[PDB]
Amino acid sequence: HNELIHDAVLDYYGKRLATCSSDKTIKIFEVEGETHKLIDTLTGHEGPVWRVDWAHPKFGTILASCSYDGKVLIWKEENGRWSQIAVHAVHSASVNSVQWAPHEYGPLLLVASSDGKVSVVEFKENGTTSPIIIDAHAIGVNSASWAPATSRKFVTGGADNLVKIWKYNSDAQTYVLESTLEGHSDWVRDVAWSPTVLLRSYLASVSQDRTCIIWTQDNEQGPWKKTLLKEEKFPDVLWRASWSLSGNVLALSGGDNKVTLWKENLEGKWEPAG
Amino acid sequence: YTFAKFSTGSMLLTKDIVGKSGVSIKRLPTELQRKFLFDDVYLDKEIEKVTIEARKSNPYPQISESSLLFKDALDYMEKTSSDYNLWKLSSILFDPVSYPYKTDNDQVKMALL
Amino acid sequence: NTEKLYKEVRQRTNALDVQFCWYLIQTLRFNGTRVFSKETSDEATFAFAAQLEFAQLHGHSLFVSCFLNDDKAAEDTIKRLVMREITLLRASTNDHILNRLKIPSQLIFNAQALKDRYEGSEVQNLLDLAEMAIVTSLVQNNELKTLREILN
Repeated sequence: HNELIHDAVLDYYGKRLATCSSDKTIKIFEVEGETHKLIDTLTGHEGPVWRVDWAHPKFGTILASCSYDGKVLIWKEENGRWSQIAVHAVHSASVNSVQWAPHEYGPLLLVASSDGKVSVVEFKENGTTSPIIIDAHAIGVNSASWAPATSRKFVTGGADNLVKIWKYNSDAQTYVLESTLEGHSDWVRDVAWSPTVLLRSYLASVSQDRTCIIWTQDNEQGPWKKTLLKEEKFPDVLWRASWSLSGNVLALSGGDNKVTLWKENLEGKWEPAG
Repeated sequence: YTFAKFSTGSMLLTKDIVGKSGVSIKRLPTELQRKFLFDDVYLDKEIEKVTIEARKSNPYPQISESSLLFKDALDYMEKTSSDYNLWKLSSILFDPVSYPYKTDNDQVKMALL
Repeated sequence: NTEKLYKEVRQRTNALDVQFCWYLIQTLRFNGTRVFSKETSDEATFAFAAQLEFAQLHGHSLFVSCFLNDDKAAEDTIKRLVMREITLLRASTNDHILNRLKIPSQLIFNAQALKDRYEGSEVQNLLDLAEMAIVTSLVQNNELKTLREILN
């Protein structure tokens, strides 16, 4: 019985899968092609676990999950036995996304809850949490993705149809908002920064209004460029939008039971692939 | 509802209520359609044709000399396939010709070539 | 203006595949036969390396990645891939010559250090974290050797 898992994540080396469903449990599997052997079940949430997410193995085996009970739960495998080492629930509503930073930033976490907040939880020397939060969106935040870089930034997708790009500032000590972008007529479900250290940067912003805008910034200066992936509404509401590391392929999880794939061509416009 | 993100090992997990986990380990469909690429011998002999030097702005490898020729691939393809025709014609037009016999001057050589 | 035409050919048809376009550009480059922009050669190279990595052909994608002109990008691509995929890249001699492309000593062992922390090494470390290693170690000869390494 597992009729509706909401999220699954793969580890750096892809040996250990972590699905999370609505029955609150987070199941860990030892994958091996056809055979993912169930190795664990983790019960510690008071509502459907929306998302799970491993951290960089530089930090051992850590997994921050966020669930409907408004609480972010950090887990850790310890000698082959899992244990909830920390927790961070400074959010007064259902926590939706949770995504670790680039490991060069430390062990930073990115939480994004319906109380219009998004936190960046550091784990200090005592391993204890150091929350520095910001208000992100009015009617709630559905997602928040990290950006790689070599001047840190992230993106957030809102319930007010916004897509925001925040940046760290030593003057403020809290992430200062630097640019917001408007293009959807309904809850911005998911937002994704692309890991392509190439000439430009790409953002795929899927939404409830069955659109997927792509914000391509020329460089550090010139603002973004709006590009409706295709100019027809998808047969059903879109949920997830993920970039590929090698290649800059875009995967779109629409509520129409297939996942589409879009690649950029020399026109600059995007074309299906599969 | 569906979910799907890209793997570290660039491949895709999606909701799948037919397996055991509730997800599907999908081998991403490769555009790369050319048989000899999946055989590691080709790659070895292909590395034999290269001279690698470290960069002048970091220690990472980058190619200094290559002796790859359209010619070289031809052994790994059927002489009947249209592909073979492409690679062959490409060899004829682009790969350097050699002219073994010594020539009085070099503009002559050029003419013979 | 081969390149000019090549670019034109790119936007018009797909008759030339990713692999072929890369091979072509590379041959012409390394034989003086013709001239291509650092960026067009790198574009081709990226595309093919990526296709290869999608094919779980990591050694081969790695080999191709080296034909990059942009040193920064080469560094990143190579590093990222080696660390992410070290295990598979250390099997046969056909995988050895691979890591004897000129994969930096540092990168190889570093990657290999990561794979150990995650699967739960010391010589590599000898070549915070050190304190954690000492923690794990907690014989006399080993201690002496460690001391000598530290002194060095």
